[PDB]
Amino acid sequence: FACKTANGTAIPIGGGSANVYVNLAPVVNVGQNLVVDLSTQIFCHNDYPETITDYVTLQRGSAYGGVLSNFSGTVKYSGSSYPFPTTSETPRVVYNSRTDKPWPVALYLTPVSSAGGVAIKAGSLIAVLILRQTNNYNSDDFQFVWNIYANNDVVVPT
Ligand SMILES: OC[C@H]1O[C@H](CCCc2cccc3ccccc23)[C@@H](O)[C@@H](O)[C@@H]1O
Ligand code: NI
Repeated sequence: FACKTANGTAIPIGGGSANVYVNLAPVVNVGQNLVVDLSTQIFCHNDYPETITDYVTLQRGSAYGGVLSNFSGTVKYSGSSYPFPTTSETPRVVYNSRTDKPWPVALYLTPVSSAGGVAIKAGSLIAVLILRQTNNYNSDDFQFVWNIYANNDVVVPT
């Protein structure tokens, strides 16, 4: 089991870390959502689908910088929604193919009332998403750690 990003980088068999940049709407008001859909960026696959089933969870989701201070959020993982930052590990998604499949994670961030001005700085760390992978074969239990960086400024109009 391993993962990669679109025109980007890879995390190999056995886990590791990688940095991911995301495009963000440049202006968002109180009451509107920034949607950060990572499923167009992170893709994972099973390396032996004929004898092994891989199980993949969102173990944890954490907010940093401008998101942590100026936004409340939810996360959607494979059709279900959770608070963001997260309060527990999700149910699992099955990886049963050698073909790249998206990692179905999306952040929904809404500015808090105290947000105004540049609420997220370009190039700043906004979130960490941990992918935890296990299987039905052995005791492999691996973390794939995705550091999410803002590509651009996000302004909350006053
Ligand atoms: O995605 C399927 C699996 O692929 C890798 C390792 C499988 C390699 C392997 C090791 C020892 C005995 C094997 C016997 C048959 C097939 C693979 C074997 C690891 O990423 C596992 O965590 C993962 O569950
Ligand atoms: Ni592979």
